[PDB]
Amino acid sequence: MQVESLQNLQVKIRNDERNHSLTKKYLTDDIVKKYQATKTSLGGTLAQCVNTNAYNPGALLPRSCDLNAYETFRDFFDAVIADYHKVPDGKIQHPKSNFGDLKSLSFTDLNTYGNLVVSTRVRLGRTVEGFGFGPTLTKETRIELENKISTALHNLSGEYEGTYYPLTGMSEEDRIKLVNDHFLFRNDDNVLRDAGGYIDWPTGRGIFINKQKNFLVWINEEDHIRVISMQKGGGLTAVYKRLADAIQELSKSLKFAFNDRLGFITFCPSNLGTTLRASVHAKIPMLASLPNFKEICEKHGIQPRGTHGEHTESVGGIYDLSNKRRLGLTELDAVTEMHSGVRALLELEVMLQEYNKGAPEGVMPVEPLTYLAKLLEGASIEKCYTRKYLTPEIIKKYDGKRTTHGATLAHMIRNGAYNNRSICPRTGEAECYSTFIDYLDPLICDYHGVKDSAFKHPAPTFGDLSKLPFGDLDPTGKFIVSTRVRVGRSVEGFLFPTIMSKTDRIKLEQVISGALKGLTGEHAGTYYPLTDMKEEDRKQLVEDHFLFKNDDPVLRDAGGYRDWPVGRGIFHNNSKTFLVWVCEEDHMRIISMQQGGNLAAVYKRLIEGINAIGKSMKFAHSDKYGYITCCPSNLGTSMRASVLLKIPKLSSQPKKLDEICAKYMLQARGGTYDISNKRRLGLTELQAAHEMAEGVAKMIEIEKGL
Repeated sequence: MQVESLQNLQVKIRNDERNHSLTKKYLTDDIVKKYQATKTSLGGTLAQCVNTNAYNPGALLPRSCDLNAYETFRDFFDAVIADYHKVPDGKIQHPKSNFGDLKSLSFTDLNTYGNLVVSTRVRLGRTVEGFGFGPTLTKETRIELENKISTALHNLSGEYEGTYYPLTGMSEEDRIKLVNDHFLFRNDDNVLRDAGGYIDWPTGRGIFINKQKNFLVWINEEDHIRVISMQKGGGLTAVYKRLADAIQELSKSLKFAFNDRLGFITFCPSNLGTTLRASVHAKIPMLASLPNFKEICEKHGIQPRGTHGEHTESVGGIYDLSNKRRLGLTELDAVTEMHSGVRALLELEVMLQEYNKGAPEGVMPVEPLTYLAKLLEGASIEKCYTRKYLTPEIIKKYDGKRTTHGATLAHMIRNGAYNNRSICPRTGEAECYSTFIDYLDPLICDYHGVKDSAFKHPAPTFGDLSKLPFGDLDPTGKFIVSTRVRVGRSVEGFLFPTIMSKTDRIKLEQVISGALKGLTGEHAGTYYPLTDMKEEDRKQLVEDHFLFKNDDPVLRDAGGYRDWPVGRGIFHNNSKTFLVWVCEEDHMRIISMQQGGNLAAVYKRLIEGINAIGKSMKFAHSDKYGYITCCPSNLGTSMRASVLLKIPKLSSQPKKLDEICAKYMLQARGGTYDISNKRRLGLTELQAAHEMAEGVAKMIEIEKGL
């Protein structure tokens, strides 16, 4: 196989910004310099191995010119292998082949769990010693290899009796039939093509099927031998044993390449070790819809792949689920991983269907409260409010309960259940605060340092906007880089961004954007919806650090990124001193900011903005808690006033700062610090802004008495 120089391929792979392969990652100048004249014992080059990555940027891995490539080009392949197979300290190793004691081995039938499994499949691959791969085979040695393997297959035991079908000399009639029954491979994969997999097509190639059509072998498709056991249903035990018995019989007729580092050698590094892919096609629509579906699978040792194109238009939710591991475990460990993981995932799908039967459509489905409570046990009972107030009395009382519009207690602890360092819940709608009050009320009291009071949360008290108790905290020049004040707001009559439906989002965005588009004067600006953004706008918003992304796992697992990015948007006035985030965590985050330290103008602009938005919609507000938000941490005023502060001076005193902070109830984060009021609930908006203003103005006069 003639390819370009290794050096040319490297340049091609690197200059290709669509390419994010491991080949790209590890094919360094040093690797090229080292291996550019090197041949394997079969004549292969590293260029032949990485060729396909030059022309197919979506491909993650190299291939190999022959089985000796892994040893000959070891600095390249060990790095690629350790990386892809997640090998702890690059200590690549693999145990002896062991399918287990087949006579006493038993797995439960996977359809026990909801009858969701359409079919079950286990696949192996082997390299036969003494032969190259696509780039180093000749026409004749590939045929000799084919002859060697079909001869082995023909001699197989009774259950395996069947017919060998060479590709060469096959009628176009059987070709069509055999691919229909999904028995035939074709020369239609361009990654395989550019890795030399179709040279001398179709010679040296064929398939073997047994009489029962539950045993399939492919010769020289990619590997020398690919062996597949398969049937309808979830009978993994029979599928697995039929595969294991065949390969152990074949291993007496064929010498397969194995070493104690990589296990069984294959053409693609992804199939090293056991080479074993044990899988089901299962119907798991609800599980698949979960925000962290991929993570849930990986946590159970399972790799999911969708089956789009394999069904009719209205049939969805069918996934291929397989063991994620190939290398560094036995075949028994691998099929066990698949079985245990798939069993669990299928049990979760049944629990999901059961727990969300009759829930509103488009509303985030959720795992049973008791399931999530177990996950929540990882969280600290000392720090994590979510877990602290989730007593057995609370579980007993609220399990099975929904708000009028479909929110559950399960919903609101989900973010902490999957992110055990998250300390607060995320509610589903304003009614949560009355419906789950026995949970939420003590949590709120704790977090905000308050108690149950007989009296109404005071009305919004913004103050007199023309006669404020603060002005410019830094007239001089620079201690304050910038000042910012924001509130969160919920709109009455809508579910929160956590669990709300896509249709709700659209309708909410219509209400809000309409109001934003009509803002006049200092507040006049442009609404940028995330679904229909013009390219130029996207980049400017990032450079401005205005854009929000679907990248926080806590908000993700709360449901906050469902149906992305429908209904989400950014508004800012022309000056970029007034900003609104639409439907990120709360329905709105309303923000006023500017360079310098004029808090009064920032706060004034904010309040006027809130009011002008409020003309077109009602804000969710509570007698108990003031303004209602998704997270209980931002109740009350839901207001955060902050400054970007230069205090290199007293930052070098790291504990009269914290004492200036505790004393004036401020929070600090980093001689440049983001300083803000800590309180949200139990005080007026005017006071919140004024607490930050005094705490900061005092830092500042301390900051020259150095």
